[PDB]
Amino acid sequence: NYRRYKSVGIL
Amino acid sequence: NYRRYKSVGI
Amino acid sequence: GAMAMERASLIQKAKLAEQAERYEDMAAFMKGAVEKGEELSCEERNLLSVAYKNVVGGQRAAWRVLSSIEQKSNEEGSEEKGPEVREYREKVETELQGVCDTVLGLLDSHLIKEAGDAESRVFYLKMKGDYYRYLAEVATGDDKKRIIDSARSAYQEAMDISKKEMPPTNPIRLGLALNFSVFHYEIANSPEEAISLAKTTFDEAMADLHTLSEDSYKDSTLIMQLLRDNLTLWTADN
Amino acid sequence: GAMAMERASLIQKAKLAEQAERYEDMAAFMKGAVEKGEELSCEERNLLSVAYKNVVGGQRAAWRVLSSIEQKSNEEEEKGPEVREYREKVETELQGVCDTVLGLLDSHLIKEAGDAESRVFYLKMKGDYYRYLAEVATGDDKKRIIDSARSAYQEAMDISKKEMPPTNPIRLGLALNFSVFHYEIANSPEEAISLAKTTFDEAMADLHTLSEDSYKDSTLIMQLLRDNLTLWTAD
Repeated sequence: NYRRYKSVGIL
Repeated sequence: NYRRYKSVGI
Repeated sequence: GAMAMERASLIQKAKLAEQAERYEDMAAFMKGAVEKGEELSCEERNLLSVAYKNVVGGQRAAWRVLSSIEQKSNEEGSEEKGPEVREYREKVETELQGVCDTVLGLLDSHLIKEAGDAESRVFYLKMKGDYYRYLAEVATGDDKKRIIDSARSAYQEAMDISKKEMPPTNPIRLGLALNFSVFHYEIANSPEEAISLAKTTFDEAMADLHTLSEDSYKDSTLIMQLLRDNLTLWTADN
Repeated sequence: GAMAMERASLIQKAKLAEQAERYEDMAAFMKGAVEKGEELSCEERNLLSVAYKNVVGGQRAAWRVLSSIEQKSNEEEEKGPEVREYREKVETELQGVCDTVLGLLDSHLIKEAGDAESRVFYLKMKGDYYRYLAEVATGDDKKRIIDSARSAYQEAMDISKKEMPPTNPIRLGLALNFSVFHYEIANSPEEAISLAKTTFDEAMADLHTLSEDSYKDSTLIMQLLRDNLTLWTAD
């Protein structure tokens, strides 16, 4: 998931 | 996946 | 009483594990629920199948990736090749065989029975054939022969029940013939039987489509499209 | 040999696991490679990071789903302790993986020596996995965990701002994750917005000088920084 801001690992 | 034919599951 | 409470808790955790995409946990929870001794409703049956299908499904995919790498590595394309690809493809194999073995054991000890409606009996015998088929995908030599025989036997007993007690448009009967035709084509190297069974299943159900409600039409057609797609690929060419 | 070949084997099996999306096995193999004592190359560092990222990734997502259900249990139903028990089981698995990563960072990877890239890489990673523990911590242990995460990020920050350009992908990724820490963990939305904006602004001023090697990498992180700012600022 319900989170909309992202950390770098999502890449 | 390589195979193109499907089973019922997916 | 205690049994019902404990069974209800296991079914509940299986649904939680489904939402969390924890399918190994989901399979374990449903295995435990089965071992409580009561028959599985239609909904519960699907939970069991979904759980183990995702578990073995990931293993089949991983096995296919590693096998493909193994072939290129063993063809001198990668040149110097070590044993790591084989060792890891064998570990994934052993893990997959263990899950299939667990599923087949549960089917024989708790789920496959002489009593029960036709859908349930067909559902589990089809499941037995599917997981012998998954073992066949990774088997070799004599073991492959025995496993292929066990698969055909399970599929055939499910076919006999579905053709006797279910109409040509029953989604479980359709799914069974679909998977049995896949077995014919991929495992038994019998494309003529695969095409014949798939063609017969589609046509015999096509004739009964007008007798189905709006929902049953969608459920039955959803699987008929899988049959037609396989036929197009099998008939058009190799 | 006994180590050199075993290490090479574990590395090759880690690459095979990645292709097969067997991230738990991958994590195991790379952990085995680390324990051989030799330092990790850039490629090997990424294998380690990608492996454990996916492992805790699934656990975190699972934990989030179960927590949301647990929080809405008494609202409507579920009623029983099943959600809590299973959430605590997932939570415990997650903490075990984080503890394995952090233990490997302090034991083998974090060194006073080495280039700035590797040092910032592992200190960032240390902050990341303390941050993951903070996501699930509840009480006094949380404060210590938060502080441990901040100290690891801050040490990585000091090194990055001293030895790497503002467009360096590792620096940008560190700043991004540290701003997420400020916003989500520390609950300091002003610092997060400020850090993200400063990071993006100073990177933008040097983008014309950025090499094609890091063009795509830095660009992607900059898009993330700006995406978070658009969200944090509007609300």
